[PDB]
Amino acid sequence: ERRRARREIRHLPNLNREQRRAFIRSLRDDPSQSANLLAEAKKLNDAQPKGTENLYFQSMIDPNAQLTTAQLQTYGDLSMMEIYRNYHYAFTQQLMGCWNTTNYGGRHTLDNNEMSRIWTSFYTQSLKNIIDAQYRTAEDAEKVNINSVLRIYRVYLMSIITDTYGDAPFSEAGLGFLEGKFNPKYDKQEDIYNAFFLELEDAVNKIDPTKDKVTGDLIYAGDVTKWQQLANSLRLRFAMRISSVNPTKAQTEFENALAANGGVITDASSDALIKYMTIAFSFGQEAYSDYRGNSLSQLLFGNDPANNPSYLCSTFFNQLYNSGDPRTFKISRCYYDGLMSATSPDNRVDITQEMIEKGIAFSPRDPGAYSWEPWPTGYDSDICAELAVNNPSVTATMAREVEPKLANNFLKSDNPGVVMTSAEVKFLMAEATVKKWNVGSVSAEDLYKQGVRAAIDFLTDNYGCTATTDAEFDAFIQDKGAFGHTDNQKLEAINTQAWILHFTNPAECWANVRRSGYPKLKSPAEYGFGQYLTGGTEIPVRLCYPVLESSYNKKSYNEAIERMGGTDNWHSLLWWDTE
Amino acid sequence: FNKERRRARREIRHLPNLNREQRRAFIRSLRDDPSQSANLLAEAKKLNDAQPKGTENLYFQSMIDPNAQLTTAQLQTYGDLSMMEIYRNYHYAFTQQLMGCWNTTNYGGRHTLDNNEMSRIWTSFYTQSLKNIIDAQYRTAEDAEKVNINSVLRIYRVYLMSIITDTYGDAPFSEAGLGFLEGKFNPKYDKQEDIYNAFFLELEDAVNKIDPTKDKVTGDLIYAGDVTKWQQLANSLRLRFAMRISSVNPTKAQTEFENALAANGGVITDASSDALIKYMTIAFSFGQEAYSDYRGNSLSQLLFGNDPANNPSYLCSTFFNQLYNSGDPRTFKISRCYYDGLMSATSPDNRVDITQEMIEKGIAFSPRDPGAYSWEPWPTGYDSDICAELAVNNPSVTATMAREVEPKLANNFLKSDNPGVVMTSAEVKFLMAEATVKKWNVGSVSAEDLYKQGVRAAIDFLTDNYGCTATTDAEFDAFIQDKGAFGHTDNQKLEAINTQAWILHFTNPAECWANVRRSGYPKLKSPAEYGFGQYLTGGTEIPVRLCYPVLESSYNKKSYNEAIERMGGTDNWHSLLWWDTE
Repeated sequence: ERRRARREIRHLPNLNREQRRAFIRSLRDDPSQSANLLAEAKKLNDAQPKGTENLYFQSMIDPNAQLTTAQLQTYGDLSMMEIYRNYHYAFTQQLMGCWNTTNYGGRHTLDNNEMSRIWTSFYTQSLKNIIDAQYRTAEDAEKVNINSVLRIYRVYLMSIITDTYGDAPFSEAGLGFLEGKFNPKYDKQEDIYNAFFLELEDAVNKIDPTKDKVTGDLIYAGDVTKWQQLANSLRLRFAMRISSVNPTKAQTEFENALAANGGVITDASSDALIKYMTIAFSFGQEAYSDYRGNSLSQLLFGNDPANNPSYLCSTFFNQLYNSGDPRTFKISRCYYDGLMSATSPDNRVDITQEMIEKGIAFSPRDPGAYSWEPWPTGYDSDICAELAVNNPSVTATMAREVEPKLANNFLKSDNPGVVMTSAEVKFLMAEATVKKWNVGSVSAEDLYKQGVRAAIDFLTDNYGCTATTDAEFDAFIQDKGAFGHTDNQKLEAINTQAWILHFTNPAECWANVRRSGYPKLKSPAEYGFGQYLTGGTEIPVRLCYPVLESSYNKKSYNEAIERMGGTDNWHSLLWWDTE
Repeated sequence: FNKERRRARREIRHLPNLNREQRRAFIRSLRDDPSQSANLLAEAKKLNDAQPKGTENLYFQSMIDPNAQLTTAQLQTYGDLSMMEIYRNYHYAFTQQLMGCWNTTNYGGRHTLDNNEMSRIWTSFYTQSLKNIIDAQYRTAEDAEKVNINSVLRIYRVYLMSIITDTYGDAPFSEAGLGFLEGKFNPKYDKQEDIYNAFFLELEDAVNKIDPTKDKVTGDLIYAGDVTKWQQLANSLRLRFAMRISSVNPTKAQTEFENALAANGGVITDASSDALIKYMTIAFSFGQEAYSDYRGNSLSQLLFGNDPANNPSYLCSTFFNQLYNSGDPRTFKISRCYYDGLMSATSPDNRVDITQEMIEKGIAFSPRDPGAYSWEPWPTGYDSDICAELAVNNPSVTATMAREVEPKLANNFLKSDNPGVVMTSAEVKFLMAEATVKKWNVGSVSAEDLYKQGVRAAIDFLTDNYGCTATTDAEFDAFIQDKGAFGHTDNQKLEAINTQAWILHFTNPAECWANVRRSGYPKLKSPAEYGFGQYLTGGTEIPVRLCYPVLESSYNKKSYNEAIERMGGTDNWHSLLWWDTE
């Protein structure tokens, strides 16, 4: 029955290759559905008469160009990036004060449309296109590289979805075009993570530099050996992610990845960074269909950049400042923005050094706080007094300017899109070593210090920040940057430093904070804003599914929320988030 | 040709990093506004500097070619599920063809201003198809080996822009799509009068530039690339727009109309040249993936409904009574009364047709007055023998009909593979009939014969494209000789013509609303006159346009302010469009 059905599907004249491969894979995965799958395939065949402009001969965007589009969308999609400014950067307590960040994430405002942005953007565009391109190139010896790269990036995009929402479509995602199935079930997160390891393992073993050239790669320019390092490093990320919920599997998967073909990312020259270019910052209509620039950087600059810049949260600024971290004023500056352009961070007046010379206190925003509440004590700026002689609109008394802001280096359209770094690999190795897994002979303390060093150099290499010297590094690492002398101290140190590193990777930052428990963040209620937390006191640990799904993918959604006790609650812990 | 302009053009032709469509756009902007030469030159240099190695980012991998951009634009026209909501929400209520469905009554039927619902054509076209078409047009412009795809793109650009301006009025056109091309994300809103001037010029030039010995058009879902039929479409659009402006500028309208009839290729004279976008059968879904799938007719999906059991497409009384009371043979081709208790959620299968039962028992049909919900007012029902027998074997079936006595849109119009109507030969006949009544020099056929030909073509249009039962010659003759007749005075003839065009445009809600507004026919009354005045939060008169997205006020403020100043300082959906005059 199964073999008869496969032959008939191979011989349907009007299916395209990705449709055929999808049906054949579904036959393998679920042989009982042979009769059903065969009938759906015939229906699809009958509906697609010859010479299909009306389908596929149009926007015959090839698999490599889907890779390009998917990489661009990851940080280039201006509608999707709103989720990070609204929610993630507040939940990780790194930014606070901008109206958007304080209102939504800082004060626990449930807003289903704002929460839906990752779901909507990926399942309508890049994850759907990657899945179609993966099936187009599947089981084809002459395309194993583009196929493997697509499989790796499919896993990466899916990891953002499941780490945001929990159970979600994966195995059945994208099957409307491929099989006429528009109502995908939500795979269990545990099964999704199982599939991650299997996919990454297989992709690593199918890559073969003698086969097809990967032409649309904005991360590694087609270097498939680096793609194996990325895949194996992602296995380490996902192995560490499940280390609380399934310690035994976690250790096995972590050790398997270290021994796999290609190795992992051991050095910054194999960092996985999406390349973006310089385009104008616009919030007009046409900008929402241009993914060529980093739109996260655009948003952190702001649609209201003079009055709602990216102010830093006190949790993050004080960690940096009070520890003597050399990145404190690489990541943040105090600026007077009275002469700043409306569309770019030009003509800002850096008052950071003046504040330091005069001993003025920096006033970062507590979780829950707006820039105007509490209103900070300022000071008289000599720099701005001198500016005011030829620029009469300039004031010389600073007020909210003493609230640290994201530095200009992180407000550039050509800022990279961070996927994964060697610094993270070090931190994952350091934590695997503290947990006593078999990961080599290198000590956890040497790996930690290598990670901190890599994370500092990361800002110098990719964002133009001032270098840190060996002596500056040694002063920091030998004092408040030190590793610690208990296991809990060492885990705190490692994951407090990963948190700093992941500032430019908000999806991973939020995942590792929730997974590791570090740093130990307090609810805005503890800072006095508890009366404002309409969506509950505790910092949300996931986001809710779109209302759309509850009405138009009802059976699948109902299955998912019944696994959580019958409700879709953003205080409900994800499967891998355990004590 | 002015000193600053020519110096700037030369420097731009020399900038090494602009691609071809970017260079052509800057050149065209210099022609259109020579005073901006210094500005344009500076934005060109900025753009050049930002594109050093570029290529892959720019275009060179994701290179959807110009023919594919045509296909995508045609698919989006009716396949974009988010955009099609605007027609069910507003147009079909404003034209009083559908009423009763919650969406149609709440938004259009009760004049609810909702920015997000009004924005859908604006956002869909300016982020996707109009932007893509403009970029493809510039990429193929002034190139002798691509004059056919270029001319087709210019024609479809005009068509998409005509939907936008007939919806919102003044709108970006000449400066639209220049974010990628020039770094210009703040386009001015061209005056509608100027937009319509550019329509006639563009369509004329496109018709004259087409040359069958040059490039093959390969992604065309309307005519499979037949460039002579594209000329007929372009010339028929010239007739449409000529008649559109026949009240505001009668002299230009007459000249443009007569010119189009004599242009190369002629107009659409026969149904075999009807301009119809081909859609395929896909499943009806409102899930995530369905919103990026343009292969099916999403208007038909919406008229079936996201809530099809409780909110199907109920007919408005103005439309149903026009059909029923005139003896129109299409009355029960366009509408039926259906019991939907056993109907699937994703397809109109297994409906119980109770129309004949209602007629045999003398049950009054209860179509929805403007303003009414299916449940308000509640209709007079009856005991169905058909459903009583069904209910013995299916306890979920009701034997008592209630809102089932309200006529619904027939299944023929609820199919994924319904065509996307751009323009028909039947409309050309109605335009010819009206141009003859106005005494223009358009041929030797009498206005009455042209009218009768339009009515015949509009009826056969349903047979040919929607599988409706054919109408016989005898049925046609009985209709046309009685209540379907042409009339004796000019006003009677204009009323008959545009009342019949209104019926024809049922499956073309953009054109339907435009011609109702332009012609004044049929004479529609506000929902206030049917007793729903207290619900008309957006004002008592039927809106005559839709408002701009509010975010244009934040991110395109200068241009938006210029446009609303021409309406007195406010974005007024009671403010008549330039071509809508007494």
